[PDB]
Formats: sequence, C-alpha cells, structure tokens
Amino acid sequence: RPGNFLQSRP
Amino acid sequence: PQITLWKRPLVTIRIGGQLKEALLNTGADDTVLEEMNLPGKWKPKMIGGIGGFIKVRQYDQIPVEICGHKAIGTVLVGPTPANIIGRNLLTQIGCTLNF
Amino acid sequence: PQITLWKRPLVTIRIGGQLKEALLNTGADDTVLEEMNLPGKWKPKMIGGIGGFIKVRQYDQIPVEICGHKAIGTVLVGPTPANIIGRNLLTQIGCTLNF
Repeated sequence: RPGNFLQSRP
Repeated sequence: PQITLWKRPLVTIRIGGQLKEALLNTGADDTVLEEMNLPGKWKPKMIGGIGGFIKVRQYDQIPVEICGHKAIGTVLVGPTPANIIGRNLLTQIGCTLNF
Repeated sequence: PQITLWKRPLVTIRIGGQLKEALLNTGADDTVLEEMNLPGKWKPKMIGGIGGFIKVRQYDQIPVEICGHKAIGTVLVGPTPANIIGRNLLTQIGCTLNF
C-alpha cells in the first residue's frame, strides 16, 4: 500500500 | 499542538472554501493535493516521488488553513495517492521537528 | 534538538557500520535506504507513494543510531531516490511535530 510520500521538485 | 508519530500525522485543512484531510509531511518540499478544482490560473509542472514523476497543476498564492493556522502559498494538484502538506507551508505555520 | 524546516531535515545515521545522511520523513510509514549490501535474511516487498511503487528488500531488527539516539527496527532497502527515516523509527527516538 502507498505509505511513503517523499516529494521534491525537479 | 504537539503531535506524536505512532499514527500518520493527519490534520484538517480548509482550501477553496472546502474541508479536506491532509498529512503533515516533512519529507515533501511542496504541498500536493489530489485532483480538485481551485480558482485561478495554473501552470503545468512535474514533481518526483518515491516511485517516479507525475504531472501536476501549480496554483500560486492560495490561502490554506491548517488546524486553525493560516498560510498562503503554492499548492500543487494532481494524481497523488494522498493529500500532503509540504515544507513550503509547514514553515509558514512555524512547524518544527523535535526529539 | 529542534529541527526547523527551511531546508530538508537531513541528519546523520549509523547503520550496518556506516554513516549516512537520511531525511526525517513524517510522511513515510517505513524507513527506506538506498541500495546497500547488508547481511542477513530479507523478504521482498513493494512500497509506494507519488509516482508509483518500487521493489525493496525488507530487513528486520536492524540497529540504527539517529543523531546519537539509538533505535532498532525494520529497514527497507531498494532504489529509493533518497535515504528516508520513517515513523517506525521516529517514534523510537521520541520525535514529535510541534506548532
């Protein structure tokens, strides 16, 4: 299941 | 408030006059919400995650209330699996990590 | 200590006799480290987030020191774009979000 919401801009 | 992490740090936010649930995410540079309509113009942008990149719509200068705290900033809307409040808005409400 | 969020919350961690920079991520349920050859048995697993899913190897009961704070738990290893310390270990070091 979706559980790691790392996020960043290019 | 002080939030422990035994459970996902979810909170209620109000955006575009509507209420939604989002996760306070220190691992995200930006704030990304699932598909929804927001007033104003938007520009196409791409962001990266743990599994790759996705295309999103960028809305600027949007007022967002997070647990009663006011913030005005950039909000990205797209196919994210969950609504996340990133560092761009967490800094506005004065959020810090402590241990 | 108190970590502000103007920049990505990176900290040094010690795992398997190595020192690495990892991101404190309240938006991650698990801890995921970039590919590394750790000894011991493991189990295949799929984890997801923005962009999709990636395949990782799951190791249990691995000692990990975070900024001098000892912890021990499950560690996932795979092609992640960044070392991520999730809630499974953040709760162990008494980390909280405050605003």
